[PDB]
Amino acid sequence: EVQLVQSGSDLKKPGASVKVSCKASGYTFTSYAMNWVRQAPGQGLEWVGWINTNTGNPTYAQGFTGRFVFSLDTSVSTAYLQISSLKAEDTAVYYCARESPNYYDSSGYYSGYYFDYWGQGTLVTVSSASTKGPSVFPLAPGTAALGCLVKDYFPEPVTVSWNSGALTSGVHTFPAVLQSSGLYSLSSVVTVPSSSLGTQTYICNVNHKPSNTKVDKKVEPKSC
Amino acid sequence: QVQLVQSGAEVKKPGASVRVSCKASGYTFTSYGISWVRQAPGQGLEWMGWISGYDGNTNYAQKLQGRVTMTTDTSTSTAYMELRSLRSDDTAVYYCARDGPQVGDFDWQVYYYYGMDVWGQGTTVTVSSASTKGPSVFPLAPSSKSTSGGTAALGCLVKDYFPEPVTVSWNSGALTSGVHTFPAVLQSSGLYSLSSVVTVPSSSLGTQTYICNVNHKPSNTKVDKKVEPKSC
Amino acid sequence: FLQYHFKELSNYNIANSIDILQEKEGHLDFVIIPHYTFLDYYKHLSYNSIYHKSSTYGKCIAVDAFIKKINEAYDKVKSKCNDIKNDLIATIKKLEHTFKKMMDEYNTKKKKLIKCIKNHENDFNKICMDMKNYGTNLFEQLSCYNNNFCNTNGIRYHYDEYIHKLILSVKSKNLNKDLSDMTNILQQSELLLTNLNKKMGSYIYIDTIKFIHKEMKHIFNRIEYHTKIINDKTKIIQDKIKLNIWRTFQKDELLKRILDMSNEYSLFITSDHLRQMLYNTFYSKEKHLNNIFHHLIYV
Amino acid sequence: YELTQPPSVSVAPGQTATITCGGKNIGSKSVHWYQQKPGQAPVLVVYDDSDRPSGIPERFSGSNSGNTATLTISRVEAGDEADYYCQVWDSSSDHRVFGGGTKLTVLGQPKAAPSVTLFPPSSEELQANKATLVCLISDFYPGAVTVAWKADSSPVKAGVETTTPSKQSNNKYAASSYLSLTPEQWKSHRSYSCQVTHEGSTVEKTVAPTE
Amino acid sequence: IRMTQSPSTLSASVGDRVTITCRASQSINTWLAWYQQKPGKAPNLLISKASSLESGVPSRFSGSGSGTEFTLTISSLQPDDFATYFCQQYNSYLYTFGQGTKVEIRRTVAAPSVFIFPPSDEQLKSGTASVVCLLNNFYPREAKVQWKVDNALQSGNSQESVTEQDSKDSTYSLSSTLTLSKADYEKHKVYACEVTHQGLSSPVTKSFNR
Repeated sequence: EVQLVQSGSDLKKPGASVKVSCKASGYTFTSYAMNWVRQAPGQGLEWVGWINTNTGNPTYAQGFTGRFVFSLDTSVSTAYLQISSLKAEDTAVYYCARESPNYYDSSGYYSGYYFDYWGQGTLVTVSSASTKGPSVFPLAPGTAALGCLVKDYFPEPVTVSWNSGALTSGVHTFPAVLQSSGLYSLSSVVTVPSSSLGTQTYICNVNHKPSNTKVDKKVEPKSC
Repeated sequence: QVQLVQSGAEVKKPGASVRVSCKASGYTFTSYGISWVRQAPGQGLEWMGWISGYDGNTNYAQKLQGRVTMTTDTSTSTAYMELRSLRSDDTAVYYCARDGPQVGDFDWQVYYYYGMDVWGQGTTVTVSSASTKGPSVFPLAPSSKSTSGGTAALGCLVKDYFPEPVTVSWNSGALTSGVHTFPAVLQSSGLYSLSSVVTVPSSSLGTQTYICNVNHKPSNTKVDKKVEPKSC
Repeated sequence: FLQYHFKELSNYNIANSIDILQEKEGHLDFVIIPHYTFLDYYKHLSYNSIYHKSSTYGKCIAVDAFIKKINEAYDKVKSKCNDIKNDLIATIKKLEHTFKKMMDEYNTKKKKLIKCIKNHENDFNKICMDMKNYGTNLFEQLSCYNNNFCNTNGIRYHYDEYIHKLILSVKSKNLNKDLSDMTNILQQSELLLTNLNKKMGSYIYIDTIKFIHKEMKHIFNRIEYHTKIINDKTKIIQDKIKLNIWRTFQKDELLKRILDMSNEYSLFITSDHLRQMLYNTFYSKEKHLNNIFHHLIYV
Repeated sequence: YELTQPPSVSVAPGQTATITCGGKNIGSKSVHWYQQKPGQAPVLVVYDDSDRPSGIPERFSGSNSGNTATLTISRVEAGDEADYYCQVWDSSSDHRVFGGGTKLTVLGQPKAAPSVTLFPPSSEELQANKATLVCLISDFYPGAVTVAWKADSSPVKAGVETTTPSKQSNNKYAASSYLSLTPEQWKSHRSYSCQVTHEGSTVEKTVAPTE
Repeated sequence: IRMTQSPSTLSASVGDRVTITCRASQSINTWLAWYQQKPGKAPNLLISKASSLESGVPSRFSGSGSGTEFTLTISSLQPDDFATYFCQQYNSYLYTFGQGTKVEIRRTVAAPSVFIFPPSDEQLKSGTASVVCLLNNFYPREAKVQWKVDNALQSGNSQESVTEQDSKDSTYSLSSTLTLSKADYEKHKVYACEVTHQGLSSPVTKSFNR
C-alpha cells in the first residue's frame, strides 16, 4: 500500500531554516510526481508546488519561489522541502501529496491533477519566543473534583497522567489557553468519589518534553 | 449576558475574498438570526444581508448579490460572512447583529418587531493594493509665522504609511495637556498621512527639548525625531 | 374585545407573592408569581393564535424569539437585585455553618431583597405589559375560514405539543406521597432536635438545626400549596381539553375557550415549575440537616 | 483562480449535505474533492468530476453542473463532520488550486447545559506571590458559552483568558477560562464568581478566600 | 427605502430637549428602529417599532411617528448622549439607514489659533513638499480654509482632517495639508493660507516666504 510518512514537528526562530522529509513507500517513487501543500493554523490548503521525482525539477506557486526548495533522495525514496529565512507566516502544517497521473489537452481540459495519497503533515512553528518549563500547582477539592494547574509553558504539547497511569477513567484534561503573554496554560481535573479522600495518593505527572520538565505533584486537601 | 464576538481585522488585496466570523453566545442562536451592516470610513451604516439560525435562509442586498455568501454553524452558533472579489469601496468596518429568525419571510413579521439589539465589536476590512510600509516622520518646527506672542505651536508629520493605525507620543510630558492628533487621511497613492501637533507657552521653547515618539506596529517601526526651531 | 382574566398587574388589592428557591447549596433565586403566571398566560395566547390556522404554524420560532427576548429582559431586571441577593447568600452561608447578630443580618438582608423587588416594579411591569400587548395583538388577529365553524386544530396541537407532557409527568409522580414523605422527614427532625435540645449544651449546633428546620417547614408549606394547585388544575385541564378538541365553535365561543384554557395552563405551569424547584430546595436543606446531625459525635 | 466555497454547512444526520464549488468557467475544469477531519491529513474522496477513489463510500457523490461543482454526501453519518476542499488545475499557470473549504457539521445532538467547576488559587501559588482562578466549563452543547467574571458582583475584565470551546470525546464542548490576580487582590474581596451563560441559561460558581 | 434625517450636525447642551426627525421615500408602517453610536464603537439599539425602547435604554428616549416620517426625542440630554444617532427601515427585508445625526456639545464661540508650517528640510530632500495650515482651539466646527501660492488660488491638492472634540474645553482643531512636488515647490516663493471663521471679524492670513 502507498504510504507517505513525514518528519516530526519542528520549532525554529525567525531567520532559521527547516527541511521537512517525506518517505514514500509501496509505489515506484520516481514514477509519480510529488506535491507540497501548506496550511496555516485555521485556514485552507495552500498548494506550494510540485516536483518531478525523476528529473528533480521543481515547480513553485506564485511567490513561493525563493525561500522554498524541493529536493529528492531517490535512493531512500524521500522527498524534501527546505524553507530558509523562516518567518512567522511560515508557521503551518506542510503536507507532501503524491500526484496521480494527468492528461493535458489542447484546450486545457484534463484527467486530473489530484493528490490521491498524502502525508500526515509536518507542523513548522516559527516564533522568537523561548521554550519555558511549566509551574504546576495542586487544585485541592454528590462528588468532589481535584485537579492540576499547568501555567506559563511553551510551546506544546504538554501532557498529564494521574497516579502514574493507574488512574485514566474520569480524567478531563482541558485544552490549553494561549495568553496575552504568549505562553500556554491548561488544567487537568479528575472527578473523585465523595468518600475517596485519603485512599490513594492523587499525584499528577506533568511532562513538558520541549524543556525536559517532569513534575510530580501530590494533590491533598487544605490542611488548615 | 449575551454577546457576539467577531474575527480579527483583515488587510486584503483587491480581488481576493475575505471570511468574517461572528460567534454568538449565551442565547438560543438556533431561534434567532444575524444581520450584517458595514460602515465605510467617515460615512454611515450600509446594510449587507441577513441569515437565519432556523431556516439557514438568507437575504442579500441587491448591490452585493452574488458576491456575498453567508452561512451559519449552529454547532458553534457562529455566523460567517464571505465577501469575494473585494474592491476599494469595500474598505469599511463590518458588524453583525442579532436579528429576527424570519426577516424576509413569506408574509408579516409582527412576531418579532425588535430591531437589531445585540451587536459585535466589528471587524475592520482594508481593501488596498499598497504594500506594508512604515511611516516617514518629518518635523513641524515652530517659526516666526507660527509664533504669536507667548503661545507657540509645533508638531510632527507622519506621512506615507500603510496600513494603519499609528500612535503618537511626546515623551509623556506634554501629552497630558494640549495634544491634538489628527485622524489619518488616505491619499491617492494608497498610503495614509496625518499630522499631530502640540501648543506650549513660547517661554518653554528655549529650555525644553521636544522629541517625537511615532509607533507603527504592523511594520514594527518606532521613530524618534527631534523637533527643533529653525533660524529664519 | 374580549374579557381577559389576566389584565391588571398594578392592582394593589392582591399581594405580589414572591417565592424563594435555593435548589443547590449556595445559590438563590426568586419568582414573582403574578408576573410568572401573567407572562405564561400570554405565551399560551400567542401560541394558540399562531397554531389555529395552518398558514401561521411555521411562524412558531418567531414567537419563540419574541418570548425569549422578553424573558431575557425580565432576567435583566431580576439581576438588578443581585447585590442584595448575594448579600443574603453569604449570610445564609455563615448561618448554616453571634446567632442574634446573625439572625438580625438574615432578617435585614431578606427584607432588603423584597424591598428591591418593590423598587423595580415599574421595570418588571413594562416587560410583562409588552408581552400582554403582543399576545393580545396576535389573539385579536385570530380568524377562521368560516366564523360559524371555527377549527380547533390549534388548541389540540398546542395542548399535545406543549401541555400534555406536563400532565403525564405530574401523573407519573405521586406528589401526595412526596408530601407524606416530607412530613415524615420534618417530624423526624423535630423529634431528634427536641430530644437533643433537652440537656447537652453546645450553643452553635442547636441554633443551626432550629434555623434549617424553620426554613424547611416554610419550603414545605410552599410545596404543599403548589401541589394542591397542580392537582386541581390537572383534573380541570384534562376534563376541559376533552370538550374543545374534536369539534368546531363559533368565533366568540372559540376565543372564550382559548382564553379559559390559557388561564388554566398558566396557573398549572406556574405552580408546577415552582413545585419542582422547591422540592429540590427541600431536599437540599435536608442534606444539610443530615450532615449537622451526623457531625454531632463526641469523640 | 478563485474557488468559492460556503464557509459552513450544517446537516441533519441521515439527510444529504450539498457543498458548492463556484468558479469562472468551472464546468470545463475537472474538480477534485478532499475530506479533512480535525487534526488529520486530507483524504481524496472525489477525484474526477464524479469519480470516486477505492474505498470511498457510494454516499459521496460528485458533480459538475453549470458553473459550479457539487459534492453531495447522502445519508450523512456523524463521521462526515470535517472540512471539505475542492481542487482544480489551471492550464494557464500549471497551478493546482484549492477552494476556501467548507466545515461540514453533523447537527444531531441534544441541548447540553455546561458543567462548571471553579478552583481558587492554591497554597503553592500564593507562596509564589501569585493567584490564579481556574474556571472549567465542560459537557455543553452547542459550542458557545459566555464567560463573565465577578468580584463581589462587580464585573472583572482585566485578566480574563478564555479558550474557545473544543468539541470533546463525547461530542460535547469544553472551555477553560482563567482569571489572574495578585494575592492582595484575591484577599481584598469577599468572593469571586465565574458566570457561564449558555443558550440563555446562566450557570454560576463562586469561590471565596477562605481561612 | 430612501432614509433622510433632518439635522446633520446638531448642537445642544446638557438638559436640553433634543428632537431628531427621520423621513422616508416610501411608506413604512411602524417599523423604524433608532440606534445610538459613539465614534469608534459598535451601535446600540434604542427604540424599535413605535416607542418600544428595548430594556436598558434611558427612560427619557422616545419615538413618535408613522408613515413616511418619525422623530426621536431625548427629553433631557445627559453627557453620555453626545454621540451620533441613526434610523433604520424594516418594512421590507431590504433594510436602509439614515444619514446620521451627530450631537455636539455647544460651547462658546471662539476663534481658531492659526499657525502655518513650511516643509521640513528632510522632506524637501525626499522630493516632496507638504505645507500644513493648523487651526487650533475653536467653535463651531464650520471653518473655511483657502490656499494661495504666489497669490494664486489652489484647489484639489489639499486635504483636511479634524479632531472630533477636545475632552476638556470641547473645541475643534483642523489640519489642512497642501502637497506638491519639490520640483514645483522651488518654482514659487510666497505660501499663504486664508482662514475664515464665524468668530474672526476679518479673514486671517498666515504666510511665509521660501
